[PDB]
Order: sequence, then structure tokens, then C-alpha cells
Amino acid sequence: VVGATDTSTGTLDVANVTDPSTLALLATGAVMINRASGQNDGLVSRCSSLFGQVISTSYHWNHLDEINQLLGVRGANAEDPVAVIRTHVNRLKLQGV
Amino acid sequence: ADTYAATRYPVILVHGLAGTDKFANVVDYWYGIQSDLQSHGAKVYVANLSGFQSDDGPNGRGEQLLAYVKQVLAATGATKVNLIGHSQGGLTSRYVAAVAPQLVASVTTIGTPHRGSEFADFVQDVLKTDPTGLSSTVIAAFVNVFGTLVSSSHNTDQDALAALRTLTTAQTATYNRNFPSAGLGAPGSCQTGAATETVGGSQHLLYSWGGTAIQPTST
Ligand SMILES: [Ca+2]
Repeated sequence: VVGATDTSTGTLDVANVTDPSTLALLATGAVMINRASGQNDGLVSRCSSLFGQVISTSYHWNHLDEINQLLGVRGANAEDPVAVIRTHVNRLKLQGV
Repeated sequence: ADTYAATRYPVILVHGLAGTDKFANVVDYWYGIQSDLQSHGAKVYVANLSGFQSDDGPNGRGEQLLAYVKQVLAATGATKVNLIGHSQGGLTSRYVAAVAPQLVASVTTIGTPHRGSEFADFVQDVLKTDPTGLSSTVIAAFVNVFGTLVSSSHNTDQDALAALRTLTTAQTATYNRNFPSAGLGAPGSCQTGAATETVGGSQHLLYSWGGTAIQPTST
């Protein structure tokens, strides 16, 4: 793809094969970058995602990685989304909700 | 099992990318997450807003989510819920927090286009010339991914395109004017807003995160 790169994947990453959304979201994310979005997840820019207390925007994830998708496949550099959501539910618990 | 994720109030997971046909199967959208949270003591409820398009309006996803929240509350005896939404689900969760602030304890958004999506905008532009949008390889690959994420349909092309209409910069602009939130920073600042908000006599904890795998390169 022109004008963008996917930092979620390492060299010869199997996620580029087994999960078609990896390369598809790099292509949609490049279209976004040509439309002044800046860094993004393939569908949503970092700027557009910001709301309330931002835990992080540095995860090396595309839009479907966020929901541990397709069928839990993620690039070699992607953080574990199941653990990230779990941590947040404990965060809510410790905040009294 | 343990109580690591045992919140005071029920957790509602709110999907965003969905089909146009009510009651589709949404059990695997949050892949492997419901069973994980349940093993850690959470009371997890997965909303199903398939078949509803926009968030606002009498028959939008917002009123449907609100009705689901009141159902979870009447059943459990709980007074509030924690809303966690992905993509459009974050906008749907904001609707419920605005129209029924007393029922919400927190709003967390994951990959939500609060200010819109430039890909949704691109597709809107392309459709003026190619109304099917399939002449574009980038659009066709997205359509195919969408189809794989949701339950089977004869009309994946149509549904995938429909999923982006609510997410344009223009649509979300109107939404933000109609449903303001202290959680949002000022327009054009690329900064977040406040960590909490007082709406009725209710305090809401506000949170978000996003992914930045796709970075701009000079070549
Ligand atoms: Ca993936």
C-alpha cells in the first residue's frame, strides 16, 4: 500500500494470511491518511477516537483487533485485547462502579 | 473463577458493526471476551442492535439500547449499568447517557469515531459516481471483511455500505451538536475532554481507547 504501513504485523506475519481484515484495514487506513486522518486503526483516526479519560491510543491494533477479531488472530506486535478489556473492567470495579 | 471483574453494576457490551436484519447472532462479535469476563466475576450482557440504523430518532439504536438497559435493570435489581461500546456502539452508549443519565455509571468507548471516519466519507464520495462502490478494490475488501464479521446475508454489499452512513464526519457533527458531552474536547484540537461528567444529578465516569496500527509513510 502507498502512504501507510501496518505496525501491528512483523516480518512474514501469518496474520496477513489467516485474517483478511489485516491487509484490508491497512488499505482502508491508507485511504484515511490521504484524507488527512493521521494515524488510525483502519476505520477510526486517533483524533476521532478521543473521549473522556483516554487509557491509551498507542496499541498496535487495527479496528477488528480491538474486539479480538477475526477469530482472535492479531499481528505479532499487537497487544492482547482480551487482557486489555479485562483490566478495564477491574479498573471500573476499583472506581466504585 | 475469581472476582477481578466483579463490578458493582452490570457490564453491557455494545457492538457497532452490524447487519440490517434484526436478531442476527452477535455472540462472537466480542470474540472470547464474554466468557473471559464471566470467569472473573463480571455480569456481562451483550446488546443486539442489528436491524436498527442511526443512533438517534424514535426507532434508532439509542432507544433500543435504552430499552435493553431498562430490561437488564428491571431483572437484576441494579440501579445503573456500565456501558462499553465499540465503533458505533460508543455513539449509541452516549445517547443512553444523555437521555437517561440516572441509569448510567460509566461510558467507555473503543475505536469510536466521535468525530467521524474518513473512510466513511471516502465511500460517500465514491458512491456519487459508482453507486455500488464495488469498482473500488479498497471498498470491496472492506465489504468482504464486514460480511465475515456479521451473520450470513444475501446482501452483504448493501449492509456494509449502510454501516458507514452514520459514521461520516457530517453525520457525527450533527450528532455531537445534538448530544454534547464534557468527555469530548473542542473540535479540531485532537485532544480529549473531561474524565467525568455530571448530567442529571448523576456522575458518569468517561473513558476511551483506540488503536494506531496504521501509520503514515512518505512512500
Ligand atoms: Ca486481526
